[PDB]
Amino acid sequence: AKTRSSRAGLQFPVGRVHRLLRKGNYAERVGAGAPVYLAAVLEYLTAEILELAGNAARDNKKTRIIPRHLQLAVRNDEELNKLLGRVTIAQGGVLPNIQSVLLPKKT
Amino acid sequence: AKTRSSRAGLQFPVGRVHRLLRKGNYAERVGAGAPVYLAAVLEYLTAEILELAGNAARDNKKTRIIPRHLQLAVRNDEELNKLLGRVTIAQGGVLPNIQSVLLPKK
Amino acid sequence: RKESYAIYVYKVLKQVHPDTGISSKAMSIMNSFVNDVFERIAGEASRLAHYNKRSTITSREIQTAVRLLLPGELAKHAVSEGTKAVTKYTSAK
Amino acid sequence: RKESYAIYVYKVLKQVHPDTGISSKAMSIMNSFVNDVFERIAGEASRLAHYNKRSTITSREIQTAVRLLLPGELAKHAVSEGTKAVTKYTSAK
Amino acid sequence: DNIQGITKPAIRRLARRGGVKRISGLIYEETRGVLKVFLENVIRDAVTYTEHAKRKTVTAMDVVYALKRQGRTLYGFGG
Amino acid sequence: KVLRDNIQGITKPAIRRLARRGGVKRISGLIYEETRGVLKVFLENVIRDAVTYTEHAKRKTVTAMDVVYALKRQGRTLYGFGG
Amino acid sequence: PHRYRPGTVALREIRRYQESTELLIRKLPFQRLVREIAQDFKTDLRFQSSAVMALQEASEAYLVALFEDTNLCAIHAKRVTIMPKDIQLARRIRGERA
Amino acid sequence: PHRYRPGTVALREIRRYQESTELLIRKLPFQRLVREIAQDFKTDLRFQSSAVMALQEASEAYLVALFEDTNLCAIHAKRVTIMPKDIQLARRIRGERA
DNA sequence: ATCAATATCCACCTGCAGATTCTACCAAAAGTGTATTTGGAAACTGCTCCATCAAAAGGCATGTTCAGCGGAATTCCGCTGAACATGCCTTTTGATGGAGCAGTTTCCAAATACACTTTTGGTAGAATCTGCAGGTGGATATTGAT
DNA sequence: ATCAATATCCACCTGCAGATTCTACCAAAAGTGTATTTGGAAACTGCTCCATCAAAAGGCATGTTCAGCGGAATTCCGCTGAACATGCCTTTTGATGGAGCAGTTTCCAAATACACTTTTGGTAGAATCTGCAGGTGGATATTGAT
Repeated sequence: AKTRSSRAGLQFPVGRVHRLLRKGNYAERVGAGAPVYLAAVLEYLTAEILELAGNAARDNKKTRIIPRHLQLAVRNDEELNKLLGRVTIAQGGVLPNIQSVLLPKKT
Repeated sequence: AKTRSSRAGLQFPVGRVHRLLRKGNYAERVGAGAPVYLAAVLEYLTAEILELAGNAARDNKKTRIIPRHLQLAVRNDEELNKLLGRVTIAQGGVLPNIQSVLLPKK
Repeated sequence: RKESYAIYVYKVLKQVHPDTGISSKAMSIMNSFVNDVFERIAGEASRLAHYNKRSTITSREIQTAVRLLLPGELAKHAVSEGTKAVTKYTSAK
Repeated sequence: RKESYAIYVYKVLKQVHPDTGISSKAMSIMNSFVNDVFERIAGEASRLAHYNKRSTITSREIQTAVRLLLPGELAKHAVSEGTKAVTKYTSAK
Repeated sequence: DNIQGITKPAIRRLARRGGVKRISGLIYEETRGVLKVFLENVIRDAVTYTEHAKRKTVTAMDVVYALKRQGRTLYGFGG
Repeated sequence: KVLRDNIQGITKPAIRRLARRGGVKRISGLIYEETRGVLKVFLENVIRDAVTYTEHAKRKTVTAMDVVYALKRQGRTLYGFGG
Repeated sequence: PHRYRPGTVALREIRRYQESTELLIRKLPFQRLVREIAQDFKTDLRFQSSAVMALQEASEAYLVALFEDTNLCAIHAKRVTIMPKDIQLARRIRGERA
Repeated sequence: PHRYRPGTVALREIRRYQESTELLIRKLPFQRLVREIAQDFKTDLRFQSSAVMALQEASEAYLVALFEDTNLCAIHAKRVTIMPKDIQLARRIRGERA
């Protein structure tokens, strides 16, 4: 008895995604491909961000990803930043960035 | 057979609103108290804009409301303007307004 | 058929300003408006169910949802119109 | 009992960075991320279906829904993993 | 080229409606680029709805729906 | 067993600190009261909707999720006090 | 030898156009752009006449409001002339930029 | 006199605070502000400790992002001192009262 | 203050594109009545977690002093937009094939609804594991005074 | 530009709160397997209405001339801020009574699910009506030169 996720090459629970799709009432019926496709996309997007997070955590000599890292990853990546342009990551701070005209000295 | 709309005392289709609610996939069950209320709420709001748009036109010596009149009525009421803050009414123009610091020196 | 609120917009239009009319493009705006407010209120009433794990979108929800969506006074009067219409319905056959 | 995609995110975390962990605070955020992205797509897909008088959201809705919601290249590599998990599923029966 | 179709005097009329009194010269090209980005974004989603419904004809509704999924809702074209 | 006059607890020092995270270098003296004013309005809108979801569930305890759903309604999705 | 001072005509135009609702960009030119841009997303498309129009109404409606903010931006820097940096500023803060 | 010139302690703080995440508003006082404002909406309320934390995280995030747009707005008037009218322009343009 | 060129208003006029009115057809509603089903209110209550009092202490706010320097006020003028009248190249308007957008029919792959069987992801809880906060010190800048 | 006062960087070090690791129960999931229902792709087609063309219409592209806007240089007043002394009130480690959220079981008022009937809001072709959009005329307010 193989899980549907394994049938599709995924890690994310197609079984779950599918169930949620129904209790959410997005429609009368739900394809059998929908759950797979979705789960696949979810899994991909969480792998993209984790990749960047992991990296951000490496640059700060840490082994365990914390809020701040998920933020550094998102805000430093053009697209992700757009996809989450109205999202607010708790305990994430902001990108270091001081306007040019505020720096001392000249030249 | 004397109705759902007439029963609740409305001009808006209580039956149609109830059929739109079911078929929009907003929930598994739709109490009977929902379309009525909602219907009543939609009527009221529509009366509200027409009232103001009706006046707007009078103020311009016209008996027929057009986009121009719904806009001057919506952007001149604090509340509706907020409710339709991100809405664009086609052919509505803009309210007359010139930044003071742009008027003549006098 | 292509349903729309045209015809109920005109019955109201007449109770407010009997002698007043309305062009085509303007009736089109008022149809778009009744749909906007419909979908908006509907949706929030939908969520209001889901958050509270309820399969029923009753009058109660519509209320709370009109309270979340409409601006102060506007909601005060919309909440009443609504309670009036529901009361007049229950108390009838 | 409250479900979370926590174990799944973790599995994937180990795939990209075998020797990296993630605090429970971060995991929570990831959880809000999977969930937030889920609703967003399903939603857009809900709407896509009604716009076309359709009763079942299939992988085709989900996709377009994903091309409308995500940005450039992200859409593209999402659409591929999409297509690819389906095509594979589809031959497993 | 078509972007130059949106002519200075048109742009001048737009701003006016916005209550602009005096207009720099570069404004004209800056306005063009912005109008393009606007359009591309809108038409992209519009055309996507089109290709979903399987047609070759952008419809009023596809535009409306596009203009909606942004907080640019439009009244007066069905929906 | 007391009262209420809270927006002075929003100290000058704290408002500085937030201005810094924003990349601000020099602060006017009237910023402090303007900020306080802005914050209040903001809190009022969220808490207003927050408490609405509370009442509506017939509870007497504003939950994390209430604030979250409220924060979503206002286009400020907050990540993580529970999805 | 009659000449109006700079701004006296502008100010009358503002009055003129905030009073009318007619479209300000010429339809043809505009329709070519809509078609030109779309050709890049999908080849050989057709537009419903009411589709291109919803598109114009929205585009100018959009642009107008932006000049409004751009103008407030110039006034803010103590100017009466709007400049590129004004637009850019109103867009950055709107979120359309960064 | 070993005294840092004005503008040197500022940049030091900017860098400092942008490097960290911890909340900038004294917790307790923020909590009373929440109970004060909420109470005047509906009395007899109780807040989950986590509810209040969210309102903070969210308020601080807002304000922080509000300053950036403000700061951008002063720099636009050719300044480095943010003033009320700056906060005010950003709020307007943003659609918070435009 | 006195014209002189224009722009704006207003009162009246009337052709017509757009709105109102009457008739007739009918699929799709929407109302009605019967039968079956069930969501979630109510009553009881386990147990989590919120309100709250207590006490100690140092982080941090408050308030004053004093000088650095930013920002508004002012004068100056280089040069960029704006007003205007000249000339026609492009848009606008109305007539016409045909590409599709839809309206209808057919029918099968694919989505319910239903009965079981089995694998799994929560979690309550006792116990071991380990990344990194935060205290410490010293090498390396970064500033500011001279 | 060399000096002195300080803040920043940064690798080492260790108590510990937060985390990675179980053994065990499991209700809720997810998967397996007919039986029944049907949503929507697919092929064919009529009626739109969208693309294209040519003639009639009127907005735009262009070069001169100069008002005046707005950046630069100069100045100084007063605000904002760095430094410092003092001590409050926020922060922290705990503990306790109990409000009130939340799990469980009961049970009916209301919602679903057909089936049969009545009405009705939408569409289509034809006829008739009208609100007001432009056009004209003459008065007069607005703006610019002297």
